[PDB]
Amino acid sequence: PRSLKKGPFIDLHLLKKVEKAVESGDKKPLRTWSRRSTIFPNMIGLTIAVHNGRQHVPVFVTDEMVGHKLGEFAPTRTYRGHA
Amino acid sequence: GQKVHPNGIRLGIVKPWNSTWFANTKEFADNLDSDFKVRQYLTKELAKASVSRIVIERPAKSIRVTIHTARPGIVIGKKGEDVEKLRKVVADIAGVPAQINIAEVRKPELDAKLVADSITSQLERRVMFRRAMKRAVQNAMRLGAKGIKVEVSGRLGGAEIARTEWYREGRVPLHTLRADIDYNTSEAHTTYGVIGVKVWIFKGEILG
Amino acid sequence: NQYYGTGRRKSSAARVFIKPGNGKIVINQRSLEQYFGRETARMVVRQPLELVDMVEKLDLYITVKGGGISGQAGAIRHGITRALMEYDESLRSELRKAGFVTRDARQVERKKVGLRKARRRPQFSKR
Amino acid sequence: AKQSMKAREVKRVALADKYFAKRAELKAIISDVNASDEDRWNAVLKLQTLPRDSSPSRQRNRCRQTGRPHGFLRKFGLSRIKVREAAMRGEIPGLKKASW
Amino acid sequence: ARIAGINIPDHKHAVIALTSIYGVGKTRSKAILAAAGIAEDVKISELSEGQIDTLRDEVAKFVVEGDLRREISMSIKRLMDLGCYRGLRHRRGLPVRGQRTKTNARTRKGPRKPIK
Amino acid sequence: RIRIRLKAFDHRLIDQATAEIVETAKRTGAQVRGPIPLPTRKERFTVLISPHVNKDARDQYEIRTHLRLVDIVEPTEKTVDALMRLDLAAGVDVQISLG
Amino acid sequence: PRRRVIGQRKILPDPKFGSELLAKFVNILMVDGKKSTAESIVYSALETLAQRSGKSELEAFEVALENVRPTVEVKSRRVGGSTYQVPVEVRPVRRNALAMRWIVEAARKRGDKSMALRLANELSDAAENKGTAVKKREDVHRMAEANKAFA
RNA sequence: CCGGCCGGGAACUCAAAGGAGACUGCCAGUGAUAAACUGGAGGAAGGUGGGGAUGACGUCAAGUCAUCAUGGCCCUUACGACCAGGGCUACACACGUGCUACAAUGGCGCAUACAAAGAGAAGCGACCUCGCGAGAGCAAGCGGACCUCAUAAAGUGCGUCGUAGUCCGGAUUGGAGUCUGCAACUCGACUCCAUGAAGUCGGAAUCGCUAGUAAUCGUGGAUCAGAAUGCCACGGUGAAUAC
Ligand SMILES: [Mg+2]
Ligand SMILES: [Mg+2]
Ligand SMILES: [Mg+2]
Ligand SMILES: [Mg+2]
Ligand SMILES: [Mg+2]
Ligand SMILES: [Mg+2]
Ligand SMILES: [Mg+2]
Ligand SMILES: [Mg+2]
Ligand SMILES: [Mg+2]
Ligand SMILES: [Mg+2]
Ligand SMILES: [Mg+2]
Ligand SMILES: [Mg+2]
Ligand SMILES: [Mg+2]
Ligand SMILES: [Mg+2]
Ligand SMILES: [Mg+2]
Ligand SMILES: [Mg+2]
Ligand SMILES: [Mg+2]
Ligand SMILES: [Mg+2]
Ligand SMILES: [Mg+2]
Ligand SMILES: [Mg+2]
Ligand SMILES: [Mg+2]
Ligand SMILES: [Mg+2]
Ligand SMILES: [Mg+2]
Ligand SMILES: [Mg+2]
Repeated sequence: PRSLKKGPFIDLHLLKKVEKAVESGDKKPLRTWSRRSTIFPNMIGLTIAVHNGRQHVPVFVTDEMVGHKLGEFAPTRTYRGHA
Repeated sequence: GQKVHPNGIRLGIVKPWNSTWFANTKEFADNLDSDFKVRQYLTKELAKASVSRIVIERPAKSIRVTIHTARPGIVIGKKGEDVEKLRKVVADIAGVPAQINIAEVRKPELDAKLVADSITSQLERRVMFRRAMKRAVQNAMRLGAKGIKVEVSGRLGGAEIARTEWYREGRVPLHTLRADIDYNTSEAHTTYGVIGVKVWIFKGEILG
Repeated sequence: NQYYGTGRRKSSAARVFIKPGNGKIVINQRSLEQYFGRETARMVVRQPLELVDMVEKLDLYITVKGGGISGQAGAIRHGITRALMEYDESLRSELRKAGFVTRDARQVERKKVGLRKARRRPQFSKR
Repeated sequence: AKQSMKAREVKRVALADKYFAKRAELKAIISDVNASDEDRWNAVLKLQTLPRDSSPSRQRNRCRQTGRPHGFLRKFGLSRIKVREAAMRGEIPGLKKASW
Repeated sequence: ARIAGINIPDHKHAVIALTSIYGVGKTRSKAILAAAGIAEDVKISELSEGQIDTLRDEVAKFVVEGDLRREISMSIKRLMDLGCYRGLRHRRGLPVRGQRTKTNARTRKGPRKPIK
Repeated sequence: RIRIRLKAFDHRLIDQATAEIVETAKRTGAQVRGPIPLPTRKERFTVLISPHVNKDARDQYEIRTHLRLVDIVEPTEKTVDALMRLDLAAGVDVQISLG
Repeated sequence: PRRRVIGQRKILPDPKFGSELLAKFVNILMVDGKKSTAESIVYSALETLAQRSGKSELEAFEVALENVRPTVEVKSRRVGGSTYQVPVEVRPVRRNALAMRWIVEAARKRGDKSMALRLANELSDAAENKGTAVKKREDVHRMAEANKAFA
């Protein structure tokens, strides 16, 4: 995990996107390629469709997704089984 | 991949290094980059001149180059002209006050760099390859050579299957470490592919 | 007035001083029993001593460095025999038949390329 | 290697030499423990706007005569093949074959 | 010789026999007896009756046998139902900590299944 | 005391420079402390000699570095300055010092 | 080897008794290079080994070694149809080195709490003609007399 | 100041330049007056002293057009070029090479002896100060036989656990962390704490090794921001056996 004297990591653009989302008040799906940004508690109650290498898959952030990262809900491989 | 390069196993024994300079581990690679480019442009410029052994000896913030050659008469040009016209583009690459001196090489038939360049320029102009081998094998023995071996390698005569052929006269030891083995290699760029030349010349055994 | 010896082993080298006295023993400023914890290593420094009659004639003073338990103990042995001869020149014939005046020059063989050790080649399998 | 892999390398040395004292300042604002989180929130969002090729841990060592990204040696700058060729001629002072 | 809602063995020593509790190891049991004031090489049998009393007041502050089996089962089932990467690996029997699953995944998958 | 180190890759050209640097101030000065040798770094290497796939076929190289020491205890007026104008051969960096 | 012969190298006597063969049972007992923790099981062997016997410390071992010395062994010539197991008179050194190998072998295989207690339940019985090292002398001497036909 | 640190001393070790020595040369004996071989007086070394490098003519249309170079052909708003995320880390499964184990010749705790070879400037980073710890803070010392990396471990002294899936084994997952790094979800190493799998020496078959070898136990280095059970290098302990 990232150090705690450094603090959390987030992109500067997605922080401006979610702020502009809540201040305007939309439920539009925000598509962002920031799987490496940690979710902030203002992002709760929004649809933020984080990319998985192939497309954009939506994430509606509930409470328990704060200290996680956005890539954990956008699966990047695909697998059904061998036979 | 069977034979060692005969120069490298002789470098501490009877043969010198071409670059005798000091550095630390800081600036060793920057000097080594510096030494490669100044030999690279001196090859392209003096490819009509008979330069054989460029020696980069750089003591105390200046570079010195002894050009070993069969003729200074094109390497100097006019007396003090091409020694100076090449120097100002030698002090461009290195970054030190350059000094391109000259030591002349007599007897051009006894040089493995020049025999590599006197066979390749005949292979370049479509001669019969087996004649061009035999001039070098016979000319060294008149000039007092204890042994020669030449070899052309790869797509001889134009035919589709490549091969390799060689000749030998006198004696050329290789396992004797104290053998005065002159040895170098050239590159023939013909219309059907690449031909390679190797030449061994033995003079004697430099006693210790 | 003193007598000196030199001995060597694998990576060991000892400095043996000899004075006449009680038969007093000092090994790196320390006693015979304090230094060598191993009884076999306590023995092998006394191997020329039981060979000849000099367990009481001479004192022996040791400063050994480098090597190991049996390394330094074989370094001290070859040096005492060098000093048994540095005194007498007569005991050389019994010490030669003991094999004590010969430095056993078995040095450690280096690791080589394509090998896991000095001689252990890796596990070959044809398929 | 490719000409577009040597030229891709050169600007990574150029861009990282330009923004050296500016990327190093934003680390010491976070390497300071005894500073304010009204500054340690300003350093951590500012370093994303600096380019990715500005980081000194982004550029990769290559052989200086061919551009090979493996077999590297730092004392020569070259890969394993080109040190060997220049040794056997003699342009590397001291470098000969060893045996012990 | 009965500590913390289980039975702890009789003829084992002080710090060893406490490690039968789901929730202590060799280190945390040294924290029990150095705080309480008992030597560490006596058994749990022939401890006096004024000694087993206070020893659980050292144990009760830790999150132990029933209090610790539930929060691990609450932790893993919380990873299940969000849809995170970790819980996908907890509901598919494939390991979580980054390890290679091309070969040597023989703990989370069980021993070898033949092809049928 | 005045220190003079010499680092050189050649093993006889540094022996060729010590009867060059003593013979500059032996005339002018006295109590030259002497040509003290130091141990030798043997900086070794290993590469691969095949271009594609032969891991066991290799060459072991090395570069050895030679060290000496020339120590002048007290200079005269004419000791270091005659030594100062001189310049030694290639493959050597000298390190003159005081302290 | 096909060509030539080497003899022997010197084997250092001990600090303890002044024997060549005391160094030769610790070398068969030594595993993984440890002469320190092997020469001390041998020293803690002979203490309880002379105690039950009532003999000298070294002389009690030399009698337990006697009842396990092989005298006829079968080697393989294998020039006929199958392998012929041909019985041979044994040289006096292989009488001793095979015996010490069998006493070290049994003491690995017991279930006591020490090594020296697994060992002293074997060198006690090897002078008392029961155990496992005497089962190996008599299973070699069972194969050596069922092959007495061949010469 | 009980510590070569410090008068001083050039002995000894050690360092590294030059000379010395080993040649079946002197001894008997076998053999064709030969070449040679067997045993030996000597000697630090005996008969190729020990290790390395050194790979003849050619074989396999052996390997690499992706280190590089190059005949030919093919591509040219794309088979070229720049970017962000993803992938090279996937897993019903199959084989090759390793590390750790299955314990008492051992585990833990405590005291305590003994090395060699190496690297170091955008580098290694004493002591002091905190922190359960990896680390952090302040910050000397060294371009280095000066300074640091650096504490060798197996061993020995004492003490315990006494044959159980165990005070053996350490996988695996839960919650906390530290660090390098724009950035540790995919997909890093390390710390502390909780959990404590399989495993009790392995069918047929198969491999390495002739002496400082095997076995064993540590240690360095190169690639490198970080990331070695791999690769290369080093010493300590140190066998069995060859009719
Ligand atoms: Mg070769
Ligand atoms: Mg030869
Ligand atoms: Mg080893
Ligand atoms: Mg391999
Ligand atoms: Mg197989
Ligand atoms: Mg190109
Ligand atoms: Mg990199
Ligand atoms: Mg427990
Ligand atoms: Mg003799
Ligand atoms: Mg002899
Ligand atoms: Mg083919
Ligand atoms: Mg192929
Ligand atoms: Mg290809
Ligand atoms: Mg990319
Ligand atoms: Mg891969
Ligand atoms: Mg299999
Ligand atoms: Mg354990
Ligand atoms: Mg124990
Ligand atoms: Mg502390
Ligand atoms: Mg089980
Ligand atoms: Mg643990
Ligand atoms: Mg058992
Ligand atoms: Mg490293
Ligand atoms: Mg690293």
